[PDB]
Amino acid sequence: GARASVLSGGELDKWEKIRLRPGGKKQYKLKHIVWASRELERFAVNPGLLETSEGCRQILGQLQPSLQTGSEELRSLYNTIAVLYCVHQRIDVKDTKEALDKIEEEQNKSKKKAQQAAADTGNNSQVSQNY
Ligand SMILES: *C(=O)CCCCCCCCCCCCC
Repeated sequence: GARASVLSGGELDKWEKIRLRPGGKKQYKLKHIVWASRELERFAVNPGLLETSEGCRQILGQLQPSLQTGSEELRSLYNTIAVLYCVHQRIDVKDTKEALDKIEEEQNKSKKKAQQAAADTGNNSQVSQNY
């Protein structure tokens, strides 16, 4: 509308600090911040979510289970949005690889913690014999 893209200069310095490839030297550019935001609108997702780190958390979650269904276009997004969330959490990644994994690995740890409380609910009755 009247203004596109949030991340200001002071913040951009961090966005342009993230690499694109694992063993490459390419970095991120505004072009990507927009190329992604312009996708959310079509992905039934509000572009005002990328403004906050929390907003992205909800986005990646939706595209997560779609990483398989969606086409190559859905893959390029996850790799991008992943770099953003890290920038907002004051987290510095090494590239589009360490970034995506840094988020994918975090979901694996939460999965166990989410299905661990069930134990406290279940009946805990131990028993041991002796001579
Ligand atoms: C006019 O109303 C267009 C509104 C454009 C949406 C703002 C872009 C979202 C902020 C930047 C996205 C960050 C992705 C790395």
